[PDB]
Amino acid sequence: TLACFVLAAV
Amino acid sequence: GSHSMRYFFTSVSRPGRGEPRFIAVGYVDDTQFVRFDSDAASQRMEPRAPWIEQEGPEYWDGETRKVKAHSQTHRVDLGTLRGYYNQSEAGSHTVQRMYGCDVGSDWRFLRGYHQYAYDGKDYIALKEDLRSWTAADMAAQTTKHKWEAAHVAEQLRAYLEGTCVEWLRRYLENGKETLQRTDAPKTHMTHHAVSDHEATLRCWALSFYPAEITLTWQRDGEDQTTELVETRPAGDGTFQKWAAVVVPSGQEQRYTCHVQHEGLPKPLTLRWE
Amino acid sequence: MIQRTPKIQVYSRHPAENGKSNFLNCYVSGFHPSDIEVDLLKNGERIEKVEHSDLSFSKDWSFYLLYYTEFTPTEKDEYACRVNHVTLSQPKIVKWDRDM
Repeated sequence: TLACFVLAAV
Repeated sequence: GSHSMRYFFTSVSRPGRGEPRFIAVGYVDDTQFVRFDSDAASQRMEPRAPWIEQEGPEYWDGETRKVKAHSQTHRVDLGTLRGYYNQSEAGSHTVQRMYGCDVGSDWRFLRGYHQYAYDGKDYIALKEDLRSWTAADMAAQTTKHKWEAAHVAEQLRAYLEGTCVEWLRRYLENGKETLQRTDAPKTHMTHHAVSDHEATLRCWALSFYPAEITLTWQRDGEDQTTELVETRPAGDGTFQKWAAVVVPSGQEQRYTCHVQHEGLPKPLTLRWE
Repeated sequence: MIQRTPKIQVYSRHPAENGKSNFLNCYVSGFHPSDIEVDLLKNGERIEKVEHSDLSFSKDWSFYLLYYTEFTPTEKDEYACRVNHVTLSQPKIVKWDRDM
């Protein structure tokens, strides 16, 4: 499974 | 036997060819099991392995939602990166993300990673401690600041040390017959007279899994100077590889090929005869 | 940007055996960016239905793709892989060699 949380933008 | 799970993400802007492309693929060891292609029709995460097929709608709906979120983040990043480097929205650009984890032979966490790249070059990456970042340049410094302030690290570390590892294990049993297998290389040697003074000996390895392997050439029992081809996929879940040496005619028996693979009880020694 | 030129391997899935249907493979790798043209030729004309694996990359960020199509090996039928990429002055053609 992918990471669950939202990924911070750069 | 060590194991791992990896996700590879590709984000590609294409000015004059529509909206950004987004591709995600997932691997367990050397076997892929999932994919997402923003150009595909389903717009969902898809099974690329028989053993993952038996996952329920709960799983697929969830994975689809995440990969979509991933996609959106990269969509934003593409523009942001343009700004950091002062690039016009006419040039084509690529972003790459890679994360996953490693387990030892005991199936316990060894190591996790989160590597990010822009136009084929390192951008920012998560240090081994899963607590700090390495910025490739000054641009990535600003991102490093952001992510520190947002505590991205601890978020990833939680995933990498836990969920990632737990699911790698789950996949390993669900795909026992596939993933927990070793296919011993089928071997053979071919002699081909190229010139009148020189002939080529090629050592073959086929239908082996996993991909790790080592092929060595020895003359009189001594290592050799040799064409070693990058290990290639057969297309049926196994891998191929050959090693060749250019030997003077008549001196063929002086040469021995040595094959080692974890599917073999012990190394093999092939000679042309 | 480190423009990387694609490596090319043309081969079959199983050992080539005249009569037995097989799979013709073309494995491109170590290239960048990911835009790439890969065709399989039969006696000089390209083959119609050619499938490929999903896009993925190596530790150095270089890409790799497997193209394939069903085919029944015969002499004197000749196959090759045509690969066009940005780092290439002109399309590179590699003849298939069961001989390898």
